[PDB]
Amino acid sequence: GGVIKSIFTFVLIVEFIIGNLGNSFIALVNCIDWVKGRKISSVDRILTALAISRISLVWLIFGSWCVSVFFPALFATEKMFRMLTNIWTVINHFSVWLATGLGTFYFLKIANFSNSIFLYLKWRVKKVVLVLLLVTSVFLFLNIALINIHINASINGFTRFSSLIVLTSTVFIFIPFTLSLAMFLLLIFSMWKHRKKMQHTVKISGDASTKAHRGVKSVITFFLLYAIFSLSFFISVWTSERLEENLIILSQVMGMAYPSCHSCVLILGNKKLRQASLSVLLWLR
Amino acid sequence: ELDQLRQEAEQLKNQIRDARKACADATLSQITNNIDPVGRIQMRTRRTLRGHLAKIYAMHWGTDSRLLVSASQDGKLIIWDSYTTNKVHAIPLRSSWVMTCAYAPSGNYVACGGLDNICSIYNLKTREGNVRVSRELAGHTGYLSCCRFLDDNQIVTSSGDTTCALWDIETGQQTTTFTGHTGDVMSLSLAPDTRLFVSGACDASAKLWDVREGMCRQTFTGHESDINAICFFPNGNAFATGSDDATCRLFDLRADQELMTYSHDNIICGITSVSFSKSGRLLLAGYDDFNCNVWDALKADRAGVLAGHDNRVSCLGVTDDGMAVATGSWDSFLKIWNGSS
Amino acid sequence: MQVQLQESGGGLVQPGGSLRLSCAASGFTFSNYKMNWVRQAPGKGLEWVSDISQSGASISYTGSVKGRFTISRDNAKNTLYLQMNSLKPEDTAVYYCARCPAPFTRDCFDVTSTTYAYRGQGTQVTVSS
Amino acid sequence: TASIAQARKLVEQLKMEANIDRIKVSKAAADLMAYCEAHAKEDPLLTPVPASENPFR
Amino acid sequence: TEDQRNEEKAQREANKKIEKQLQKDKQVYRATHRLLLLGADNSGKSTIVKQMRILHGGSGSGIFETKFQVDKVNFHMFDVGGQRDERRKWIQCFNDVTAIIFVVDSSDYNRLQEALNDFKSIWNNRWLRTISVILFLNKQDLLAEKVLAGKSKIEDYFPEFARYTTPEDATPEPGEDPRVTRAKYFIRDEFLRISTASGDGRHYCYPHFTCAVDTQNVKFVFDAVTDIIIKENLKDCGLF
Ligand SMILES: CC(C)CCC[C@@H](C)[C@H]1CC[C@H]2[C@@H]3CC=C4C[C@@H](O)CC[C@]4(C)[C@H]3CC[C@]12C
Ligand SMILES: COc1cccc2c1cc([N+](=O)[O-])c1c(C(=O)O)cc3c(c12)OCO3
Ligand SMILES: COc1cccc2c1cc([N+](=O)[O-])c1c(C(=O)O)cc3c(c12)OCO3
Repeated sequence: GGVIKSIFTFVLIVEFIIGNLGNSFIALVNCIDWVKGRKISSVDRILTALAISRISLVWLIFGSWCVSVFFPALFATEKMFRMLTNIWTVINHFSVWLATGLGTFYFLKIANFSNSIFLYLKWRVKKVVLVLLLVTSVFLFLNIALINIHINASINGFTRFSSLIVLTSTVFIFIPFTLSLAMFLLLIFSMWKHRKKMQHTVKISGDASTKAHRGVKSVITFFLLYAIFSLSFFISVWTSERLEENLIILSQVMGMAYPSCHSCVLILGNKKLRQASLSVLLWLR
Repeated sequence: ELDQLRQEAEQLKNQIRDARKACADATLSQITNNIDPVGRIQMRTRRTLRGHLAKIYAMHWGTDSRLLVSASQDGKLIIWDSYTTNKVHAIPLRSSWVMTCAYAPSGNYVACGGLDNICSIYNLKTREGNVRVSRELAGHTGYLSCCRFLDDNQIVTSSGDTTCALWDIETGQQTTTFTGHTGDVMSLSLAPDTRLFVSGACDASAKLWDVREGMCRQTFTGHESDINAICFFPNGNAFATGSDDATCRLFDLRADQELMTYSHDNIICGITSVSFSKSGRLLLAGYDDFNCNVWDALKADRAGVLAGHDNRVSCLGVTDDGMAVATGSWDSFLKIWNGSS
Repeated sequence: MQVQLQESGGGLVQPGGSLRLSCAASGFTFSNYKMNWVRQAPGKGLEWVSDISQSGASISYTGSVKGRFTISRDNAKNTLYLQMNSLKPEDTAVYYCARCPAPFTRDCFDVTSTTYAYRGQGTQVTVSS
Repeated sequence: TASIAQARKLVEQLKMEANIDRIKVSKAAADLMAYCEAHAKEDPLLTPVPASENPFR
Repeated sequence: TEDQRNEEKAQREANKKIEKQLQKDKQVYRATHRLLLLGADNSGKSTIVKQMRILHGGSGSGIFETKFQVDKVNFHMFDVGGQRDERRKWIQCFNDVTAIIFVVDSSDYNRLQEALNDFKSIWNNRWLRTISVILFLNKQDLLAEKVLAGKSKIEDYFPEFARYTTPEDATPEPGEDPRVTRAKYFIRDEFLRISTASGDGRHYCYPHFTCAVDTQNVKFVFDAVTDIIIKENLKDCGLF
């Protein structure tokens, strides 16, 4: 009871910290490059948007935890609860679908498929990602409607209800995540086919290929870890009818896991961000 | 007797050097010591002209200071209305490799040329619609680096075959061929009185040719690398040469020697394009460091920096009224720069 | 002033001998120009032989002069030196020193061209017995 | 005989260039001074034109 | 006024037509790849242009351009043969080309050092630091015919061949002597030492020994171009 709660609180503090450094690092580096008149690619624009959305999510979750501990009164007003849930759903929807849009950018520019549809979408990457967000606005609306329906039903008649809304939002985050994972797998398949073709054609390697392979391994590791952790969380909420009295802290840590870990992966993957991280590490020493 | 001719050449070169030294009573920096400094001049990008696909290699302003013709490596000549940033004509080019463009002073014909060895003259104000290739001039055994219209009928073209030429459009044949350059002739400028023109080559030299007579009057040396930008003083008695030694140099016709050298230790990139403002006080030089530098001409102070181009600024031109300066880079962008009071 | 590169040295030398070719350059900052040595055999074209960078750190040669010849670059005297050890009859050629086009660059092309502005008149080295 | 003709052309051009009237650097520098000063007021890049008259506002 | 309003409307209409044409031209331009053929006169670069001009169609005055469609992917190959031997000033017209196919004679041993120097110059240009070179070591048949026949051992030039062993990677063709492999891969290793001992992560050199079969050469060009496109997409996505 107390021990697990304290452990989750410490994990939440660590997630706050790493999310802050990571996302502030992305935003600060890109803003530094912008104000200094440097190159501003589309990928760093999406990185800025993602970092800002993620830092907003991290602030929201930590404010939720602050309300639940240092001032545990507004947390049960039956109105602040709904307000917080709705703001979280909107911001998280924007952030997760922006991450999937970054995935679509990567897939539509890096992958080399011969299918006519892939080429047709390949030349309109900005249009494709904008249409993706504008369409998935329907998912946002239906998720808001379902969360509101559940909260109204509970208020009319909350741990089981909180579990059910946890599950609903988890599904609405799993859909974009599963699309992003499938797209990453398709990109890796394109990588493997192209490497087979060039091995038949004979080609040399280099250090940049090694760095790219390290980045791919990092992304695979993060995807697998998040998939198993989130599936575990879903199973724990659905199956453990013990109601998991400390479900709120577990929900907060699961919600904040993505904006911190994925920001770290993005830092380690982007070449500009990696160079900035190396420069900062050198400057520290 | 080849050795005798070489000895005579050395003796004559030494005599010319002695005459230049005698004529060098003072240095331009000494006379311009009392001039009030031009001050920090900071002009902004009034209009960005987008629409080109590949890099922009050369642009020329029309005499009205409103329409400007731009050549891109994708095979496009775009005539932009600078005032309303609207494209008037977008001529497709037979050979995509274009390194020169010219606007006729009459505002009727547009010239282009490049790796195709051919100067293509396009009639804009045709009897019917569309823009068509009025003429194609062939005879240069090298890449056309700069072409300029004297009148509506005569065009002077400098090519990479170490040769400039004067072409009659109606005849289609060279009238006077200017030979004497050892390296490729890269940039070519005409005097305000279209009687003499000075051409800069890759042999670290510039030469002042007489259009009608066809003889090289004077040869100006002093650069350590390729003179790849030439521009007459508005007076017509001086010119400015930008080289790959990261130096601009103000040569003078009457004294037949350098007047002053604009260079700085920070800049190590070559100069791409050189243009004198209307008063001749400002030398706007395009550089490979993705930005242009505005030097004072009488002094040597770096008055300003026209930062704002991602790639090298390939072309630079001031309007005949001096109201704006168009800098076109390799990032498929031309930017018009104007000063704010 | 004018870009000038006057070469000195070179003459009838018995096979297996040694000879110093000194190219004195005037009219430009010698320090920041990669400099090459190029020879022209009779009845043949121009062949690049050696090159030395601005500071003198990078020196490269062809196969035929890999160990025999050496290149020195005296910046104080604005001179280039080609030391020629164990001369062979295959080296009978007109030798030129070439200041390659641009300063602060090592990517310079027209050093072996038929006509080239920044190339000396050269000295004729004959290794006839 | 190509070298002979090239050298003859070079020396003829140099002879044409040598006997050319040359003015002192001071006088021609003063001419450039006068041109820069007289036309300084009408240069829009040096002295910016008011936005009322500037067509690139 | 009314006349001015009509004139501005006409100007905007012409601008809109120009923009539509420019969008179509942009689609075509991004659908075509630029290949610049560079090499010595003894190298058979013109043979290459003619070989793929009459194999998938082509355009047909200086530059000998050609355009074809290999599995719906458009290619725009071109050779600049109408210019002089000075090339420091017009080579700059080819900084945005997809690739530079450098054809090397690789069978004379006299101009091979000239070829290596040209390769160094191309590799090191500031305007060609971002351009990958598809190296086509042509005249392999002549290389073999001379290597087996002896006559002129390659060791006379390039003395390092005395202390060179066949790379452990290797890929000998079915019927081939070890000496042919050693000479072939020695020339290729000289070119790759020139390539790798310079800027990396911006451009790569793709070696290919030209065979009598045309389809293999076209396939290698297509595959190298695909690799270049993928790598530049990686670079623009910041994953490199
Ligand atoms: C597993 C992945 C998808 C992350 C899921 C995070 C979701 C399930 C989290 C993040 C924010 C959380 C909410 C934050 C605050 C409150 C108010 C409280 O009175 C009831 C729980 C409730 C309403 C939480 C429910 C679960 C929640 C919506
Ligand atoms: C070194 O990082 C990467 C290298 C190569 C691909 C990807 C990637 C990093 C990520 N990512 O952001 O973690 C993705 C994502 C995503 O997770 O959005 C989705 C994808 C991806 C990648 O390839 C196509 O689909
Ligand atoms: C269709 O080919 C691909 C599709 C998707 C990705 C890649 C890829 C081809 C290659 N490649 O060049 O073989 C790479 C490389 C490399 O090997 O350089 C490194 C990478 C890659 C890819 O994704 C991130 O890290």
